[PDB]
Amino acid sequence: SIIVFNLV
Amino acid sequence: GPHSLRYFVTAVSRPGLGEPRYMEVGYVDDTEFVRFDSDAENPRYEPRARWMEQEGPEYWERETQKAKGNEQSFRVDLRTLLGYYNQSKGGSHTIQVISGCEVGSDGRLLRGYQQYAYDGCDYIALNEDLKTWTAADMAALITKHKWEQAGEAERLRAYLEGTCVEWLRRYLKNGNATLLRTDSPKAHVTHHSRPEDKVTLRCWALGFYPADITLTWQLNGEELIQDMELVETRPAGDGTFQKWASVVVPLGKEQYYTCHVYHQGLPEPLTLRW
Amino acid sequence: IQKTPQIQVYSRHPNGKPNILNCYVTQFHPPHIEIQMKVEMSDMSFSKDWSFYILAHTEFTPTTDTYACRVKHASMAEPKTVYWD
Repeated sequence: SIIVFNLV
Repeated sequence: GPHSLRYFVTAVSRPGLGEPRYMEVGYVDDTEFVRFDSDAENPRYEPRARWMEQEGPEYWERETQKAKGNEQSFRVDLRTLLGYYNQSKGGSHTIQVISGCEVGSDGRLLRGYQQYAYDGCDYIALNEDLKTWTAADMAALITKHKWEQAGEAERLRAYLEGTCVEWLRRYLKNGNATLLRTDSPKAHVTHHSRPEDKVTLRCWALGFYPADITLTWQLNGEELIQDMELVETRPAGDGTFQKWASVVVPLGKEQYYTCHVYHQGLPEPLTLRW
Repeated sequence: IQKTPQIQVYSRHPNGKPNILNCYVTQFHPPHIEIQMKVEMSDMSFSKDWSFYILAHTEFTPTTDTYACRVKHASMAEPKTVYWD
């Protein structure tokens, strides 16, 4: 299960 | 041994040709087991190994929804990066991410990864301490300062020490019988006469798995450390891999040469001789 | 910032043998790339050095007739054509 990503 | 769960993400913008293309690909011990791709009929998370079909509809439904959120998020990163680097808004650009963990035999985290690249080059990465970041330039420093203020490292550390290794253990239980599958190589030597009065011996290794292979040519007990042509190990396109090493020898002297094949499938390494 | 693709075209087995032909392209960037010899295209991936790679396969059955693959890609001014062996 991949992590939810934040914005750069 | 050790095991890993790693996700390779790609977002590539297509100015004028529509929304950027987005994909997530999952690896267990470097073998693709899930894949998401925005450019399919109905973009869905898909199993990429038969043993992932043991998950029920909830799993695919959650990962598909999660992927659509990440997709929308990487469409913004592309616009953000173009602004940071103050680049022209006409070209295609890429973001890549490597994200996941490696665990030792006790099932505990050995390394975590949170690697961003912009346009093929290092952008920001999470250091090994799982607390601090390495920015590759000054654009990446805006991200660093923002992610320090958001507590992003702490959020990643929790994910990589908890969620990630727990899913890896889940995946290992279903796939272990398949991922430890080993296929030994099939070796033979070919012969190709050339001008003038020398010949190309080419040592082949076929149908082996995993791709980890080592091939040597030798004259009376010495590794002909060059030169001797080597081919990048390649997929045959069916789960097995290929590779050959060739050496040029004087005419008539072929039998003095031996080829050696080293692969975990073989009890004893192979020695072959024309 | 663009990387020239490495190419390997090659039989999955070694004149009448109903074989598949694979075109293995590595170490390229950006990921847009054009490959042809019907030809099925595997799904693209990339590797820890950030460089992309793919496999292009289509069935065939050979004999003096020639075979190759042409690879168009922005790293090269002109498409690269690589003949079988």
